Formats: sequence, C-alpha cells, structure tokens
Amino acid sequence: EMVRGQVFDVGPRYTNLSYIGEGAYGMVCSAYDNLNKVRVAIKKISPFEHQTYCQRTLREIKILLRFRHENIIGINDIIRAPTIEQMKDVYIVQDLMETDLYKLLKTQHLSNDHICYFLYQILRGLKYIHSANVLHRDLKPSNLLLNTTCDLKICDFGLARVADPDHDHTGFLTEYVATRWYRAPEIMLNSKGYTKSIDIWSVGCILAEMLSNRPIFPGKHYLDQLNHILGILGSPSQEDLNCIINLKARNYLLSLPHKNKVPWNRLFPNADSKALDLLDKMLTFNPHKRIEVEQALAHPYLEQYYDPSDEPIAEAPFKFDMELDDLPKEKLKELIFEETARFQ
Amino acid sequence: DLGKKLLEAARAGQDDEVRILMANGADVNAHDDQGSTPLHLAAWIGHPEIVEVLLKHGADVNARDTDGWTPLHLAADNGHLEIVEVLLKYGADVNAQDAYGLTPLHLAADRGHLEIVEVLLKHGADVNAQDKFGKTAFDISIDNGNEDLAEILQ
Repeated sequence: EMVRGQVFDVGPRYTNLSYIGEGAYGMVCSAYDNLNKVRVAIKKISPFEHQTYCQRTLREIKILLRFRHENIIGINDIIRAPTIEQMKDVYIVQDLMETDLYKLLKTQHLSNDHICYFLYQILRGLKYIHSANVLHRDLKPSNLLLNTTCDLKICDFGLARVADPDHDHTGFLTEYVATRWYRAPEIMLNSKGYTKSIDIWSVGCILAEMLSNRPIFPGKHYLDQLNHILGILGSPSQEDLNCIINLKARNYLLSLPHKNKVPWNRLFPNADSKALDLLDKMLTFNPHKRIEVEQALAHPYLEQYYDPSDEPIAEAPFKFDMELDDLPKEKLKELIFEETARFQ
Repeated sequence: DLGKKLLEAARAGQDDEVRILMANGADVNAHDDQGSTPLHLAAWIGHPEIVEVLLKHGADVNARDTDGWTPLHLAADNGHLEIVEVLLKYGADVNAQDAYGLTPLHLAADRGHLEIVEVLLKHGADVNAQDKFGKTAFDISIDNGNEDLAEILQ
C-alpha cells in the first residue's frame, strides 16, 4: 500500500487511505478504523537516523500514553514492526479532528461565548498537563484541535518537558521553523529554569488573539518579539528586572528607552472586561507574578464553566526529566520499542 | 493602480497574473503601507519564478520594508534556498541589517537552515556580525542548542 511513493503499511485494521499532510516528523493519512467504524488520523514516523528525532518521539509517545483527558489528544493505537531490527517506522493512530483554532480564527471573529468556552477547555486541559508535572512549551492556535461541535483538544507534545526543579534545567526549543509569537519573554531572553508559567503566557497570547482575531505579539525575530511585548506591557519594573538572573539579558532590557503600559481596554475596547482582567494576569512580564492554571479556572471570566469536581488531575505524574539528552539514538530506539508494546 | 493589484498577485503566488499585470505596466517597485514590495512578498511565500521575473524587470533587489527587511532576509528566514541564490545572483546585499542589526545569516542560523547559511557564507556573509543584543550567528548556535550549526561555523 503506497501513498505519494512512500510505504504506508497499516495492516488490515486501517484501510481506505487518504494523504492529508507531511513534513519533518510525520507523513499523515486519514484512514477507516474497521474496528471502531470511524475515520482516524495516522502519523507515520521514521526517526531513527537522528538523536533529536528519537528524543522527541519517545517523549511524545510516553506523555500521550500516560495522559487521558477529554481536552488532550490521545493515542488510540500504535503500529510497528514486530522486532527492533525491522522497525524503520512507527504509526501512531489518533482521533481525526476536522480543524484547529488557527484555521477557525482566520475564517471568523469568535463571539464572546465561544471565546469563553474555548478558553475554559484550553485551561481545563492545561490543569491536567500541569498536574502531571509536564510543561507543554509550544501552546499556539494550531496545537488546539477542534471537532465540528466546538470540542477542543491540545495536541503536540514533541517539545514538552517534565518540570524538574533542579538538575539539568531545560533545555532548548529545537523546532526552529514554527511560530515564536506565543513564546514567553523569558524563553526569548534564554532564561535558565522556566516553569509552568511559560504555558500560561502562551495561553494569554491565544486569548488575546481570540479577542481581536490577530496575534498580539507577532515578532519577526527574538528582538522584535521583545519589542512587541514591551510596547504593550511597558518597560519592566526594577523589581522585575532584578528577578532576571541572566546578566546580558537584564543589561539588554536596561539599555532600552522607557515604554509605558498600553491599557488593555485601549487595545481591546469591545472585549469583556473580565476576559481583560484575566488576560492582564496571564500576560505578566514576571513569570513568578503570572496567574497559575487553577487560579485562572476560578477567575470570574470563567464562572459559568468552572467546576473543580469535573476538572480532573493526573493519577500518575511524571517525576523527573526523562534522561534523554546524553542517550544515543540506538538506545532511544530500544525504549521507543518498549513504550509501544501494549498495542502488540 | 496596477501597483496595488501586483502586490496581491505576488502575495498570492499566481505566476500568470503577475505576468499579465507586468505586461500591462504594473509598477514592479510598488509598495504597501508596511513597505513590502512584490519582490519581498514573492520571496517570503517562496515563489522562485515570480522572484525571477520581477528581478528580470528591474525590481529593487535590496528594497527595505519598514522593519529594514530586504527580500534576502525573508528568503533566509523562510528556508527558501533557490530564492536566496537568485537574490544573491542579482546583487542582494548579503550583509543587509534590519532595524535590530540582524543580517540574513542571523535569521538562517536561528531557523537552523544549514544550506542557506553555507550559501550566505560562500557569498561573503559576515559570520562575526553582531545584532543590537550582541549576538553573532555563533551565539545563536549555542543559545539554540544547534550543534550541527556550530559545526559549520568553525
């Protein structure tokens, strides 16, 4: 079974293939799952030639298989060759999601109710990820998948990491081609040990974009990103500067002309005043001063949805960095083989 | 104003519309409010043949948008290998600085576009150029954790 000149060998369970996307990690087809009677998405990965591909693939498999939550894409099945030497490829089967928040935003300005409900779902999903001691690190509209009934599922954990308080403190973002518009200002500054708070910054950028239908900090590079950010937030206070450990980062911000804060109601004059108050708490320059995921769910903007008893946490959190950086690509080949064993 | 229709045509990626508009006299050096010319737009989206016909018809290879970006910055940032070559052939300034002092080399390095870095370097790119923060391409290879980049950079 050959699609665009590539093998795509998904056994008798998955048939009726159509190609629907491809790139640096994954030829994707849709297919009919003949067990569940529904069309699914099948990502074909072959990563064994480059240590970076293996780290990323092992993480993602590990994390998605541990997670089970309605607002997070699952892995429904995995297909791979029956012996390690045979495995050139891994096929990951997931729910087929008709669209994503990126495409939606370009087709329409969302009503306040839709914004609220999408922000609810994003944070409910995030609550569970952070409760698992994981940082997503690449939240953005295209990683927010949507079905035809407004159900949202955050997927793409290729750049996710366990939060390890000490020790090998993360840890670069090595998928260099995709947007940086959602990245916290401490990542742009190359900070040391960033925290869950980077994902709350990305969510604040997504909120802002849902409110006005355009990206809030669309920088062309790291320095233009900072400028966008500082142009709206104003110059950081000395207190916030003093918190910056990296000296040449702090020295660089100290070099710049003073910028005043632009009130959120001037940028967003028709947005709900509570969404703006929440937005303000997410998009705080200082990572320590940013609202946390539970306090965001309990913010008045989300009062109509907030239901702690229906907002689950992870039963088994990840404890420590998976010790992957030093490990060679043949070794990573072994654990990927083992992680995938539950499916045959 | 054909100028205004050519920009869109170029931003769209339509080879025929571009030609027809140009045959009718469209200004190849028209610009939008943000200073993008049809050459910037074609170089950003990645339309090699359009980049060629504009250059062929007098497009300013080194036009700067309001952020100081040239067509070569765009091509370098977006991974458009053939387009970089074409621009260089037509006199693109390999060491063009944007407002923040970033050159096409900083951009290709930061995006990890290794083939583009090599082409820029072969055309006299300045590996020691510093942006307004102080960073060279090298510091970018260290900051991004790109060991393959740091491999070609010495």
